[PDB]
Amino acid sequence: LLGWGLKQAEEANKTPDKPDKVWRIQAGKGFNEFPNKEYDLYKSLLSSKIDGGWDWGNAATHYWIKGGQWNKLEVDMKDAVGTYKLSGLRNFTGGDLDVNMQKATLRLGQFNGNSFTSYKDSADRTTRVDFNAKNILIDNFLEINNRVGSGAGRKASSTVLTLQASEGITSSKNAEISLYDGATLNLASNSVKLNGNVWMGRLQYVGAYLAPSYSTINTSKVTGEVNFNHLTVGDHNAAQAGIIASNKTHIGTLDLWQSAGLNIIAPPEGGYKQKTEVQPTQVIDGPFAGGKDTVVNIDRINTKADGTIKVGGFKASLTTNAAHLNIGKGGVNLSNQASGRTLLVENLTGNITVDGPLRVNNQVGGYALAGSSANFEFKAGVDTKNGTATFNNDISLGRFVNLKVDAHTANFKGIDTGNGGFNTLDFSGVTNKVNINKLITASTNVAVKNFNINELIVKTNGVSVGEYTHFSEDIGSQSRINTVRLETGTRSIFSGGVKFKSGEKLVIDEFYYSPWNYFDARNIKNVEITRKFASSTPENPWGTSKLMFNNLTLGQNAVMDYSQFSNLTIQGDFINNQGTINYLVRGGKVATLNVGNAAAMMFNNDIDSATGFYKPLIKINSAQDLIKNTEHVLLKAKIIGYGNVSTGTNGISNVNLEEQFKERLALYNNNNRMDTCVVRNTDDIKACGMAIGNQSMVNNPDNYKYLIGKAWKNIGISKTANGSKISVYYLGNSTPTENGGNTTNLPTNT
Repeated sequence: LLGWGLKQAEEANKTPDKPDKVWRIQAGKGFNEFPNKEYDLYKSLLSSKIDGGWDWGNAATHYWIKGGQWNKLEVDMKDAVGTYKLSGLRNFTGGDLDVNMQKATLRLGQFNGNSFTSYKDSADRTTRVDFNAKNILIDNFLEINNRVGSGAGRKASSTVLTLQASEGITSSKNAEISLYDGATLNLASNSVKLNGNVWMGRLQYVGAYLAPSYSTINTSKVTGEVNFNHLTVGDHNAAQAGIIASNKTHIGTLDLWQSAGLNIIAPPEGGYKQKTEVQPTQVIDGPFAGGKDTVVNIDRINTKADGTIKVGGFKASLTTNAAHLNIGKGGVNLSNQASGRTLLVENLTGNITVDGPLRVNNQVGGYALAGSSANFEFKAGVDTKNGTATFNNDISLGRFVNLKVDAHTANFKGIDTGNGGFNTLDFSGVTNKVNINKLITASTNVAVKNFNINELIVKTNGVSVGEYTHFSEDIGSQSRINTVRLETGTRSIFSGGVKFKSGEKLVIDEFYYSPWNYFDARNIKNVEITRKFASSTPENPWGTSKLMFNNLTLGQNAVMDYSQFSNLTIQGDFINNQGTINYLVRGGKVATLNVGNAAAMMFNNDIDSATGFYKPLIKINSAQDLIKNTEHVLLKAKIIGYGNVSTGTNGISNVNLEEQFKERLALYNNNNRMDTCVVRNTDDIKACGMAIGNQSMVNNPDNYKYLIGKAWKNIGISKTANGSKISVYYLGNSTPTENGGNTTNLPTNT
């Protein structure tokens, strides 16, 4: 119940023991003159002062030093040369070796393993087994603080094993190091490279599923290259392992258990370092911050998961204070039983950089059942609050999976929740930015306070109801979406859709319509559109599209393609800047634009080189089937406040603003304008006569000289520009007179 940080800081600063009968052995002649001999260390040297035996009560074998388990043994070689091996010292209870072997290769396994254990006396002693070899070469299994026989008899207290090579501590492929509830392991070589299954935390007794089971591997002294290969924490219990690393730790596959933790600790910035009886000072450390150049390179994180069904999950977790935490191309697996398993890749004072696909039950899609909420969870820079959580690989989420990221800046490359649904894609802990690249949703519960998702596909979700993309908190004022693209829904019913809850502005740049999917824009008051705004099928749409807004404001050059197939509902002040709304008829009818409150429209002298005239402010294409002598409602309004960037038009003047509004509108037919016809040469007279349907100018283009440097309105088309209505009165496609009227000049603002 203490947790690992208390237990390690309590086991770190201890006096070794008080041993009586400190035996001493010095290797004399014979050893220091054969550099290749391949000795044996127990039988030729150590067996003088270590006796075997049997423990009455659960034995296989038994070992101690001499006269009980409270007797220190030194071995002082310091010049012996060869290769030594232990090869079978099993269930050593003993206490306080230190085999001192400079220039002597060791080998802790040959055809048989080793073990180093203590016994729970009334003194609760450790064993402090040390080695000081040149190479070590584990080469078969070694278990630290094991069970001696089977359960009964005397119990096992903590222990410490120290390995202190000066050239490397390697391991064979089948050499399973496995250290248990009290066990630690100090390494002090350079270039530790354990190629075998290191196993921190393991069932010490056969049924004790509720043991605490701490463990520690302290590779702090390693001046070289720490390199594990297959770390495996926890076995059917809630183990809390820990590694005190040395600011570069490449490990291979990591296999957490359901409820097993891990505390990889980087070094600090500058590196490490009757009668009243006063105990010595117990220095104890809280969670500090690693140095600048601390890296922890895990390359795969699996999770082994079977067993019970608890009221929650079990929350596998790992915790790091390094300045970086890279996760390699293997990605993240998560095995999921009936309840919802949970992973916490937490980083206290650093970053997180995942470079692999998030799997669950070892595939990329990875469905789950209803209660089984497979919950990924990432924490980048909790205690310094300036840590990014970059995902450089395209993640994909299936069904009942819930990513959440609580970082400073959560970059992404693409999130695809469109397959499964029911995804609580939380980001509420993110301080400012969430830079998603491409989001695909079906029924999601996105919670972002500030983002720029610069591409957004919104899928539908079949035929079910009550499921929709749902932004569940305040969008704020700095948000942005550079592309929304809805896709076509299902037949005759709104299954999918998007709705918001709060926020005030959302600078959308591009959009597409879709039949039977709704972009509900609840409670946001400045839904901005900056460029092109059309349908996903721009040639021939169909169906219904509830674009249930509450306000919008449209900037420069943003073409709209308003149709009868998208009831674009506005409850606020539709503010139109220099943006050309286009129309289409679909049977001669004109869909009105229902402004709720006010339609302020502000423009300028948008003179171009394409025409020489003002840019076409409102376009109505294909008005051939437009019903003549009939009011066509173009937009319902309440306040039309027109203006320019100055008081008067064409520079500065005192011209009223409502009359030139009929000049900039357009009625587009025969790939030309039936409203007016601004002419600068003789060739456009052909297309102009084809637009007005008159051959009287076609065969004789230069016969008419009222149109060079001039313009003319076709009379018989009337447009209202009063304070509350803009309408269409198509009543005549008249032939323009020569010198009678209905003619204007060029704008000429160049």
